[PDB]
Amino acid sequence: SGSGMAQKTWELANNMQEAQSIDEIYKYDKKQQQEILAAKPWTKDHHYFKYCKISALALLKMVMHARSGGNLEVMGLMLGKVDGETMIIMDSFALPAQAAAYEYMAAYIENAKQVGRLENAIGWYHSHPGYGCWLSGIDVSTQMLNQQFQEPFVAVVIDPTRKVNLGAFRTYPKGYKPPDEGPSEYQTIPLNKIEDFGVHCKQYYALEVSYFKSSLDRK
Ligand SMILES: Cc1ccc(-c2[nH]c3ncccc3c2CCC(=O)N2CCOC[C@H]2c2nc3ccccc3[nH]2)c(-c2ccccc2)c1
Ligand SMILES: [Zn+2]
Repeated sequence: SGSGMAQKTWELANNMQEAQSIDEIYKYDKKQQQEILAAKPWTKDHHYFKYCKISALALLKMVMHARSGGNLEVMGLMLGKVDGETMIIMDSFALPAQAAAYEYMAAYIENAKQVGRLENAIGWYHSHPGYGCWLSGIDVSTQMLNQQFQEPFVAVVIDPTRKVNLGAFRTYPKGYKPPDEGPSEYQTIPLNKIEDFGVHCKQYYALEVSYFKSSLDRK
């Protein structure tokens, strides 16, 4: 008796509680992010960030944008958040210009908020078509200014021509000297680029890149 109505009430309760849970998770993520941003542990430890988790969706969009440029470098902005020593990249958008970059950034955050996901500006990406993942002279100077003004901010470099050719980097501040050596993995770079590479290779380091697939990103 009233078994049918009970089942519909049960389904309604599950749906109403799921909606409340998503809202509480969003609000908890927001406060947590605001707290991490107030503490700024990265301003004291120059090697604080060590990991970079990239969604398949952000990767798909970045590779498509990088491929579309051909032999020309392209760039865009990335959305995500901080989780300890890990920089999370959840989404990205192609560029194109400053006001336009501001208005898209605001639109992507609102769109994610509607589906209960917290994200903000986390970095920039650009392509090195046919010459590997590293920071050039202009990239090192741009990323140093970013780690003073746009902080927390990561520099992603993609080489769409050749395996998973993506690098995530963090510069060292002016005057700071890191300890010992760090050539990491091998990368073949053209001879006409090797000097610019060498002149700036100790002014930054690489984050440990990993990839993830979100439930919302299963599209
Ligand atoms: C703030 C900043 C700092 C450094 C760079 C950058 N890092 C690099 N690493 C290797 C070789 C070069 C670079 C450039 C500069 C590359 C460029 O200047 N261009 C690309 C080819 O096309 C003409 C031109 C360009 N300038 C644009 C301005 C707005 C929109 C598209 C644009 N393309 C960029 C950048 C990167 C890619 C595309 C656009 C800007 C932006
Ligand atoms: Zn570059």
